[PDB]
Amino acid sequence: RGWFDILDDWLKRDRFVFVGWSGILLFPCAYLALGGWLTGTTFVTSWYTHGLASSYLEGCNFLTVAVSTPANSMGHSLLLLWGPEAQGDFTRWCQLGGLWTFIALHGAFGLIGFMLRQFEIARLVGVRPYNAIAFSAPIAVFVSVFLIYPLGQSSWFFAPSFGVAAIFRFLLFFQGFHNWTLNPFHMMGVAGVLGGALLCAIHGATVENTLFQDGEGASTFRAFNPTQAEETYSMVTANRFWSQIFGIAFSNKRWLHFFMLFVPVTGLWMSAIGVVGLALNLRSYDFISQEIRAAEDPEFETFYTKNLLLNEGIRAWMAPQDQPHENFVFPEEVLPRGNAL
Amino acid sequence: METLKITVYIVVTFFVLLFVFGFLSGDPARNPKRK
Amino acid sequence: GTTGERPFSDIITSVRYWVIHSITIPALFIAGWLFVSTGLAYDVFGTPRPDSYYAQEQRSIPLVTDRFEAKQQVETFLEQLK
Amino acid sequence: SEGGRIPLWIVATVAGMGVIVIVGLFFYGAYAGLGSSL
Amino acid sequence: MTILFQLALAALVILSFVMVIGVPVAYASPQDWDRSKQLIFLGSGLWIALVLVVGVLNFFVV
Amino acid sequence: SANLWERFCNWVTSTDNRLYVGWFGVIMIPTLLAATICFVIAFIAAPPVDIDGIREPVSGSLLYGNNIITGAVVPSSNAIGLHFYPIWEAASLDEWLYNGGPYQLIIFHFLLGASCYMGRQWELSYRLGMRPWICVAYSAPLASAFAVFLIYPIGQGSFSDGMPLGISGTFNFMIVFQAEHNILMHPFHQLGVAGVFGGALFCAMHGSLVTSSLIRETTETESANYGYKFGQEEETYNIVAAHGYFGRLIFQYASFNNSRSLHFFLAAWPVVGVWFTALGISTMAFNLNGFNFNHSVIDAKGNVINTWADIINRANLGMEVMHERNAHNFPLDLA
Amino acid sequence: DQESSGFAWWAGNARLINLSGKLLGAHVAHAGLIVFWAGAMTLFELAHFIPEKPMYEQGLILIPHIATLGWGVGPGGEVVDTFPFFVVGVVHLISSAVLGFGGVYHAIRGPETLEEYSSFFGYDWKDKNKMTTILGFHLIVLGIGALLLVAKAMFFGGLYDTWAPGGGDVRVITNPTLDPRVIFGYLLKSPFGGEGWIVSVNNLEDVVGGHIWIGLICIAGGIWHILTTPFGWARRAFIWSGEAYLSYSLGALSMMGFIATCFVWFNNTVYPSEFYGPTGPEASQAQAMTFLIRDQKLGANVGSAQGPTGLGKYLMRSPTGEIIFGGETMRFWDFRGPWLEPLRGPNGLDLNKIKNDIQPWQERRAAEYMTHAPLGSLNSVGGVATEINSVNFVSPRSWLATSHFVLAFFFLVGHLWHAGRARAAAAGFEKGIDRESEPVLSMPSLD
Amino acid sequence: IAQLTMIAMIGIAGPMIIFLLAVRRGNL
Amino acid sequence: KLPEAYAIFDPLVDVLPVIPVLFLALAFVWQAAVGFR
Ligand SMILES: CCCCCCCCCCCCCCCCCC(=O)OC[C@H](CO[C@@H]1O[C@H](CO[C@@H]2O[C@H](CO)[C@H](O)[C@H](O)[C@H]2O)[C@H](O)[C@H](O)[C@H]1O)OC(=O)CCCCCCCCCCCCCCCCC
Ligand code: CLA
Ligand code: CLA
Ligand code: CLA
Ligand code: CLA
Ligand SMILES: CCCCCCCCCCCCO[C@@H]1O[C@H](CO)[C@@H](O[C@H]2O[C@H](CO)[C@@H](O)[C@H](O)[C@H]2O)[C@H](O)[C@H]1O
Ligand SMILES: CCNc1nc(NC(C)(C)C)nc(SC)n1
Ligand SMILES: [Ca+2]
Ligand SMILES: [Cl-]
Ligand SMILES: [Fe+2]
Repeated sequence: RGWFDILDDWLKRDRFVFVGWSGILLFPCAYLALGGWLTGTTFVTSWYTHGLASSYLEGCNFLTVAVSTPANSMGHSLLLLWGPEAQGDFTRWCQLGGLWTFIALHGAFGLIGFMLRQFEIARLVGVRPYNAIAFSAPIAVFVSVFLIYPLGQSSWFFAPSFGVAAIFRFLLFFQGFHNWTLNPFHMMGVAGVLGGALLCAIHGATVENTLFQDGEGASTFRAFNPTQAEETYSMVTANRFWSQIFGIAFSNKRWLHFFMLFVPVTGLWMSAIGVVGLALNLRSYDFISQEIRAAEDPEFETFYTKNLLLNEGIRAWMAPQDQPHENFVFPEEVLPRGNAL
Repeated sequence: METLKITVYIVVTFFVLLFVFGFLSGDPARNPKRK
Repeated sequence: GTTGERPFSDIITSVRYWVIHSITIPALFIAGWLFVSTGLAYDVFGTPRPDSYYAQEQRSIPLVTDRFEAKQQVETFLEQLK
Repeated sequence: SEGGRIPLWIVATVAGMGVIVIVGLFFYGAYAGLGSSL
Repeated sequence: MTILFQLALAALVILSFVMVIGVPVAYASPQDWDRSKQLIFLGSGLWIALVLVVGVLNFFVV
Repeated sequence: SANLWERFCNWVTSTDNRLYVGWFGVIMIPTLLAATICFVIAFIAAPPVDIDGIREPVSGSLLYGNNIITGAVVPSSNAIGLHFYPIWEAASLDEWLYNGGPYQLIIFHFLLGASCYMGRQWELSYRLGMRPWICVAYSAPLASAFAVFLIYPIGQGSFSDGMPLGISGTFNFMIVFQAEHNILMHPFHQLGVAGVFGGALFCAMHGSLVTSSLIRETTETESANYGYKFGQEEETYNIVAAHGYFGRLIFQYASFNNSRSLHFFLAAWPVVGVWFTALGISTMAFNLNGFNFNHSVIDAKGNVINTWADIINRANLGMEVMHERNAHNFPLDLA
Repeated sequence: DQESSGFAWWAGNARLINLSGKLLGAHVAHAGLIVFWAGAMTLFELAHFIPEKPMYEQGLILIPHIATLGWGVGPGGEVVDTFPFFVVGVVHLISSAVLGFGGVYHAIRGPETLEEYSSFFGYDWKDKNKMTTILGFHLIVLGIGALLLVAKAMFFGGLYDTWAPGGGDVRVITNPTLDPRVIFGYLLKSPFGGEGWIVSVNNLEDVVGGHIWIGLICIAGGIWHILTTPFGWARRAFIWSGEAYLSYSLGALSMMGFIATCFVWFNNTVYPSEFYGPTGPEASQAQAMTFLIRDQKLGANVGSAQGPTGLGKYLMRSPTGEIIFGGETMRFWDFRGPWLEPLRGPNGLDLNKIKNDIQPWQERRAAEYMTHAPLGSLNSVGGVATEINSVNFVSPRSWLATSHFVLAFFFLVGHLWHAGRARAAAAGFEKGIDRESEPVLSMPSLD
Repeated sequence: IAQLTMIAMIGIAGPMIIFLLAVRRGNL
Repeated sequence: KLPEAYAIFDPLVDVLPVIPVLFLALAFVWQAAVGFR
């Protein structure tokens, strides 16, 4: 009909790599995000930013490389290539960690585009959008952790830097400063991811070892009807198995599969809320009743008190080279340490 | 206390025997078809 | 089970393909190589050369300390180098 | 000049060794480069 | 003696390299391994003497 | 009587039992009841345990000041090391509860039973005519409990270094581990998180794809679940419509159409990844730790240029330098 | 002959389950790869081996295996002649070619089956006798081998005895413990702290003696199987198939793999700390030694020194009363070693000897072992995870122990997997539930 | 110095002994 | 080190160890050539 319906027509055309309206947002960003990372990982440094070598060009390997966050001076600045900081200059932009907000913000839109895609492709193919609902979980994580979190802190500098090792310190930091492992929401988080990786494994095996024989071969893979018809595995047998070894067992594939969407998506949603709270530093650091008894009584010791001491060490020994803008100077005598070590 | 050791030992033997003399009892036999 | 695109299999096998890419691929490679080996990359990304982290004596870090006059501050850090 | 002529199994084992070579060059670079420790 | 040793030892390597790529394609294409059952036999027999050569000859060089 | 023992063997092995007490079960059921019963009592009422063998009792039970999150069953003493400490090895229970006796009684019975639990996951599959291997999926989580409760201690020379039985006690095991082994920088742990992250990921993928491509048989105001009856002949979702959507999300050949290949992958991934994570802990149990890139990148003069690998070392030092305050008398931590 | 209408590609080798001949090439070609390695690696080690430098500081794991059998070494593990190393290396490397030949031959030229090209070699998996017999042959070959060691030690030279009276040295064992009460005593030993089971072997007599018993007991069973068939239970108990047999040998290796992991990690005797590194406990012990030694020279009374917790900076007591080293090292009070023994009394570490009988060679031994503990990273950076780069080292004891736990493990999975398959294969359902006769469907509802 | 010379040959050797078979077409 | 004479083969022996791995590899070159049957 008209330019719009013709533009549409073209886009929604069934190619090898489906474009679609969504793609107009997804691909530009998704590629720029992936690109910026791969660029910095090998070329840009984090010297003027964290006093750290961070690229292959400097000597970092796949584990130590990363696109580090901007200085703390930048604050929450979007750091646009043409903004008051970089001032149109590219190299400076690179040295001020402009590539971080670049990867961050771009990838961000890229996750929007992608979920939209699922939504758009779903609609066309005429299937329900539970693949999109599910993907809300990963958005939440990215949003709360790479955006909401540092937005609550002093600046982007405390957001996780893009890199393998550069993420491990994000972990160690959270333990040490937020005592994150003791947070009810993080726990739910793991219960879900850990519990989700269980359903995955357990369901998979239950199917492969509860299959009907539809072939004469040993390699039963070929014996499958790409074209529906009968259930390829004995749902009835599976039920009896678990009902006798675990005591409880599914018996409604529709539910068993919905459960599998729920468990890990709910988990990640919870782990997110926990962090949205760590933004304001509203952490789950201590148990007051414990601290009070530990103060008055020197002989009271729990695995909890023990941990808190581990945190003190993490904070004292790390803070210096981890928060350069603070020009920390901790005399050897002030450094907490046990005996001998 | 030297008693408990004895008892415990007895108790564990029982079950461990029950276990060996179990699979020994022609276990392959026990199953749906070919046996 | 199909769309317009010419089945990769056919292409990755066509002598035409290799006749083209035996030229193109190494081309791109040698280029990037030179990008690094000519020291150009160091300037495109303000990345320090093994002899440009600190000034000879100094052992302090060139930490950017304020957003707006940052670019200016960075330039001065390059000053001390040499 | 299309239609499969370069036998696939050769495209692979050749593009294959080709990767073990470049990825291996990286592993060597780990005991010599800047990422060294010496 | 020495070069004589480096000859036997060095040739013994090239025969192996050749022998190794050979025997395979040999039993492989049944286009013979009857005429080559002759070749392989000479390579095999030859090899052993060589090892024995380098063997005994080692005690004179090192 | 067709013969008592003949009968007994028929019951035990009977596939008509609500819960299949198997041959492996005859060992499982008792060991697991002991482990469980001792634990519950310990966790609620056990008194302080001199975990580090330095006469500095760590109380980890509810009645002694702990709450669910902090409370735990503390590991046997370090004075004990790897020695076997059965109750009949103590002058009294008072002595046994002080040196962390309950810990061994529990880990040994549990590990024992949890294995038979695997042996059982095979047996029942046999008595029912189904293919084995499910028990092989369970070999991963088990191989972990083993790594964390026995291999690591054997390797380190003491049960006191095994993971405690409690929430916070576990975080302790982790935080310290990291300090002494730098696990986050070890290939095996990474494969571990790939498997777990991945698992959860795939678990969500499958779960959604399927649930979203279910054939309509339900009302607009009726649970979409009712559209399935236990003991159906044909499938309850359009695996062809599922593949149709997913193939377009990414691209066709990058999508499953074979439910069997799908489900194999679905099981294979996490189990394989966790197998490595378990081998990681079992490996770092002999001090072959993660990559040590401390002071790798250095400049033209010799100055040390830090990488994120270094910022990680500081955080590790904090942990090293503060764990077990009073337990060390010498320079190097070789235990 | 064999293709997809056998098994799937990635399960290819299972297509040889019933082609005895070809299935022989595999085993003969494979056994070639092991000799090839053993040989090719030894020369690699020697090519890098530096005489005047610890073996453990050179990433060696074969040369130290030879050294233990008393070869190319002398006083204290000093390397005398590198010839036996070069020899053992080249010999194997050669035999690899011989075997490899046969392998390749039997798998691509010779008979694809054996039963006909000779009924003696051809075999039938369910042939309880052929099986019991071939097993019997191998049970003898292994038995001879066990004696091949007893010989090298008693007649041909000896073995490296670190406990050597005059101090570690190659010694000829001419008095193997044959007393069954003792030999087999080891098997009745706890596997926990102190009583260590097999790994507690601590002198060459028992090692040699014990091998004497195994060699005989082994060949005896080799003949017995040659001359027999499985009884009744032996038959109504096991599964008789190509896979089932594999499985049984899989679980067997797994178990030996774990036992090996602990041997190289704990044992001091058959794994001399002189060639491998100092044991885990041995190194923690040495730190205590080192500092009790140091501070004592500064005028400190080790016997009465009180540490932070009030337990005893240098010396404390074990749970059963013996005097041991203090500190976290209290967990390794079961460590025994040439260098440390002369300080032990009837009640453990004697305060008088510690006070004036400590010898310099011991001080530097303790120092050496202290600074060579089995702690290191994947990229080989010796020390604690927080250490700095410089000392490139990872104890051979760490390498060996980890590699073999992994292998040992995966093999236990291998066991479960091949055993699970064999049981379903036998009864016959390893390919799916009979759509028609679905077993579960004939059973009452547990409900 | 550069015994990469070695590897290289013994490296194209493996694929060669099957390629020549792709030529002499037979028994793969 | 390698006995004085063989020294010329030092480099050769430097690569020998890795060969075994190659076989596990070749088996794949093969199947690919024979079109994964
Ligand atoms: C469901 C199915 C799942 C399937 C999963 C399959 C997983 C498969 C994992 C396979 C293999 C793991 C292999 C580990 C190899 C380790 C090699 C190594 O340790 O090699 C060590 C060497 C050496 O490192 C070097 O170590 C060196 C020095 O040591 C020393 O050397 C110096 C002199 O040179 C001095 O003498 C010094 O004192 C001494 O200690 C220097 O410090 C160097 O600077 C340092 O770079 O390694 C290097 O350089 C290494 C650079 C390494 C990057 C490594 C990544 C490793 C694993 C990644 C897994 C990713 C998974 C992703 C999954 C995604 C989706 C699933
Ligand atoms: C590690 C040892 C190993 C061994 C000994 C074998 C042996 C065998 N396999 Mg496997 N296989 C292996 C690993 C191994 N395989 C691995 C890792 C995989 C997964 C990729 C497979 C997948 C597989 C499949 C899918 C199939 C086999 C089959 C076979 C049989 C094939 C007969 C044939 O067609 O020859 C063909 C041989 C050639 C074309 C050339 C190979 C030459 C080899 C022998 C040597 C190369 C080395 C060197 C050049 C020789 C020098 C020798 C020296 C003395 C001079 C044979 C008995 C087939 C079968 O089961 O048939 C019943 C089959 O279908 N295998
Ligand atoms: C590791 C186990 C092994 C086994 C079980 C076999 C089994 C068999 N082989 Mg090989 N073979 C092997 C390894 C093995 N071979 C290796 C490594 C090579 C390469 C060197 C060969 C090369 C080979 C060839 C070239 C031929 C066989 C043949 C045969 C079959 C002969 C049956 C017959 O008709 O009567 C023959 C009776 C015998 C072969 C037994 C006599 C063995 C004597 C000659 C040597 C014993 C070895 C050694 C010298 C003893 C140690 C002495 C000590 C002082 C050091 C038989 C099934 C033949 C065949 O295909 O038949 C159908 C054949 O032509 N094999
Ligand atoms: C090297 C491999 C080897 C293999 C595979 C076999 C295999 C076999 N042998 Mg045999 N044997 C061997 C070496 C070997 N033997 C040697 C060296 C000797 C000389 C002593 C013998 C002497 C021998 C005799 C005298 C007999 C056998 C018999 C048998 C068959 C027994 C079936 C059975 O139920 O066993 C499984 C064993 C049991 C079910 C018994 C349970 C024992 C419990 C108490 C402990 C199990 C171990 C424990 C859980 C962990 C280890 C503890 C540690 C302290 C040992 C079987 C096919 C029997 C047969 O029928 O021969 C024709 C028979 O009577 N063998
Ligand atoms: C000790 C002897 C042993 C023997 C003789 C066999 C023999 C066999 N096994 Mg098996 N297995 C073993 C141990 C053993 N296994 C162990 C310890 C495990 C636990 C992991 C398994 C798990 C296992 C599984 C899960 C399966 C088999 C299968 C098979 C059959 C496979 C046919 C084939 O083509 O190979 C296949 C070989 C390959 C496809 C090669 C790929 C190997 C990958 C997975 C790992 C490579 C590891 C290496 C270290 C990595 C280096 C990479 C490099 C780039 C650096 C065959 C009869 C299959 C079957 O159908 O059995 C009836 C099957 O599905 N096995
Ligand atoms: C190194 C030490 C080795 C020690 C070995 C010690 C062996 C001790 C006993 C071996 C006993 C064999 O014992 C015999 O096994 C058969 C099964 O095969 C049993 O028969 C059993 O199985 C069938 C099914 O197959 C049942 O219906 C029957 O009720 C049951 O008893 C015999 O009742 C039992 O007496
Ligand atoms: C049947 C729907 N297709 C499909 N495809 C894929 N492909 C990967 C690579 C994610 C396993 N996964 C799923 S969910 C297990 N489904
Ligand atoms: Ca060399
Ligand atoms: Cl403490
Ligand atoms: Fe499913």
